[PDB]
Amino acid sequence: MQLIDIGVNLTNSSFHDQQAAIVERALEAGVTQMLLTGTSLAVSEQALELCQQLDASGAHLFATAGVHPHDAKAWDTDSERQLRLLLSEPRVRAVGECGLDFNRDFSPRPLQEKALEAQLTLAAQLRLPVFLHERDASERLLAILKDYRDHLTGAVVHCFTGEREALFAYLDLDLHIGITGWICDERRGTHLHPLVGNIPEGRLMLESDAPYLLPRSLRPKPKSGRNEPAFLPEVLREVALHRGESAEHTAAHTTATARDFFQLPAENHHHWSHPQFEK
Ligand SMILES: [Zn+2]
Repeated sequence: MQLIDIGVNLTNSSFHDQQAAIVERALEAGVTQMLLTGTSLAVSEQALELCQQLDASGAHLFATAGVHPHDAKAWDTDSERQLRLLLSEPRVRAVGECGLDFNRDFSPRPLQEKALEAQLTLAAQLRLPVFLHERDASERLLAILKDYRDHLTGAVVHCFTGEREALFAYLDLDLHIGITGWICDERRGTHLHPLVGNIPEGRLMLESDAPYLLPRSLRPKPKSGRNEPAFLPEVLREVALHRGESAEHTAAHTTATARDFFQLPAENHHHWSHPQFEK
């Protein structure tokens, strides 16, 4: 039962340089490949450097490069050029995380749109798929994508949390959908239960978004409250259940989808990497 975690924020400070153990626990749990998410030029560089530092063969760790809407305001005159270079690294497999977040509004909206469009333009010219974030902005995101979609090899709406109409609109644009532990959240994720089954096989992928979105049904829960990619099987369990399919079958098809979407290569216990009650 191999799984692929399409979005790990493995450079996060909150991991306090314990990425090696985190990766070891993931592999041991059968999460055999992971996409390390870039959220700014600096964090995209660090994500790539982590792939290089931890995984010399290029079998397990890959990166995305992009600028997140929270950080769109840092998009500047040298951004396009630096990102184009980073994207041409072979371990870098997608453009993103990029998109729109009108809930937080941590960058002005026009600056968000500007950064998004420049990244979609790069994705189109470089023939790389897009890793999208959207929150309270489905209407703007759909309008923007309309002019790009025909020119993209593909795009995923990562960590989809919205309602039926938004889902079907994304599906109608032929977008992939990524599902996280938000689905295990009894307070805000139950509305996904009737929806996950509408995502065709071949368009559904899974992701932890670690350290965020620790599945609320997990046990034992880490005292830190940090999510990690080894907890992805709890997401698989819940997604399989509401799709009415075996865990083995959901695992198989999401993994095949992710391999294709990111162009990943085919397949082929330690005590130090399982500290108990870690800070
Ligand atoms: Zn996101």
